[PDB]
Amino acid sequence: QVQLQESGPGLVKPSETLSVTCSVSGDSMNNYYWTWIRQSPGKGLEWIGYISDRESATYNPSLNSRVVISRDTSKNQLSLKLNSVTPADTAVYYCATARRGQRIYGVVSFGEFFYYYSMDVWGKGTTVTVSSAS
Amino acid sequence: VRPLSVALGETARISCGRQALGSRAVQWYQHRPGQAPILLIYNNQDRPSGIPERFSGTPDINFGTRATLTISGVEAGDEADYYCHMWDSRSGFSWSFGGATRLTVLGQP
Amino acid sequence: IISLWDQSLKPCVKLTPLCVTLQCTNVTNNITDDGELKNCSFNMTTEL
Ligand SMILES: *[C@@H]1O[C@H](CO)[C@@H](O[C@@H]2O[C@H](CO)[C@@H](O[C@@H]3O[C@H](CO[C@@H]4O[C@H](CO)[C@@H](O)[C@H](O)[C@@H]4O)[C@@H](O)[C@H](O[C@H]4O[C@H](CO)[C@@H](O)[C@H](O)[C@@H]4O[C@@H]4O[C@H](CO)[C@@H](O)[C@H](O)[C@@H]4O)[C@@H]3O)[C@H](O)[C@H]2NC(C)=O)[C@H](O)[C@H]1NC(C)=O
Ligand SMILES: *[C@@H]1O[C@H](CO)[C@@H](O[C@@H]2O[C@H](CO)[C@@H](O)[C@H](O)[C@H]2NC(C)=O)[C@H](O)[C@H]1NC(C)=O
Ligand SMILES: *[C@@H]1O[C@H](CO)[C@@H](O)[C@H](O)[C@H]1NC(C)=O
Repeated sequence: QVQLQESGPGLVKPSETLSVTCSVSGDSMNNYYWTWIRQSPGKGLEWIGYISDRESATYNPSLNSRVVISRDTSKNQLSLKLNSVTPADTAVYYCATARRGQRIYGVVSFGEFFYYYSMDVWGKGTTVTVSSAS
Repeated sequence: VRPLSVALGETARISCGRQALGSRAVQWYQHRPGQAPILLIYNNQDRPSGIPERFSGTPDINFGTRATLTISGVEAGDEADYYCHMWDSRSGFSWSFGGATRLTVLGQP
Repeated sequence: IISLWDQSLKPCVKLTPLCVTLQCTNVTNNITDDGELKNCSFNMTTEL
């Protein structure tokens, strides 16, 4: 049971940091790899990015790279932050896993394939509103 | 969203909007309203464990048929939102999850 | 063989109007998914 427990402040103001966690339990953390998802009411889903073993952060080009996504092993937590939060971000943030699936369609020797990042296990999500209130 | 209507006890075909140019890898998702979603079929054929046979995938013939979600025998648990997520060879990294496909079944007991 | 190639190639279509500025762009989104494929848009005189 990898219950991806998400816990954020729940009330934020514009141009600060949102701190939502993502717990790993009932199973190890270094064995597999985890990531983050988000979606908004009225709109569709919006993945935030991916953190892998090399810890280099792949970012969303449509969000202007104004987030701080990371991960720490000590307290078994996924550390996602959003610096400079715009008032448009009043929505819910999810958790998700990620199995790095290797899609073959050509020859491996020439780099004639690509990697599809499939996700299986998700979280529940906490909705945080951002405005002059905190 | 595109509202769609179907009957009960009928095989359902679900196709997403943008076309499948190049070899494609479709993923399906079950966004039941309010709570967390779950996937139906990934890799265009591999249904994950815990998914009943009422949800069937679409094999690839390298062309022709679009991303179709075969659904035989909708029940009182299928009133939800269905999402078409696909990886082709022309969109490169298919960053986007694409548009939202809606269904609202009528004649539901 | 030289003469036969020239003779079989003589009556076919001349391509002198292809000499024209080619507004040409890359086709490939992902890096090195395939150059080696150039999508060139240009001008060409029609029947009239
Ligand atoms: C010349 O040198 C090349 C060097 O690579 C030799 O290999 C070529 O590349 C690969 C590897 O050998 C093969 O083609 C690909 O094969 C995969 C399947 O690989 C599997 O590997 C197993 C061992 O690891 C083996 O036991 C299996 O039998 C199998 O070979 C295949 O998935 C690739 O095609 C995918 O994409 C196509 C579109 O681009 C689709 O049409 C395919 O269906 C497939 O996609 C999946 O299809 C599933 C359904 O079938 C579907 O469920 C899923 O979602 C996907 O859509 C690709 O065919 C070949 O062996 C070889 N390729 C070619 C073109 O030759 C090569 O053998 C050697 N000699 C020659 C004569 O070329
Ligand atoms: C074919 O010839 C026409 C000649 O006008 C080209 O037209 C110009 O194209 C440039 C861009 O390349 C534009 O900035 C100009 O405004 C165009 N002029 C007119 C009057 O339309 C045309 O581009 C050529 N074909 C291609 C494929 O470039
Ligand atoms: C575009 O075309 C140029 C032509 O010189 C090539 O160098 C380049 O790699 C191509 N692709 C990109 C992404 O610029």
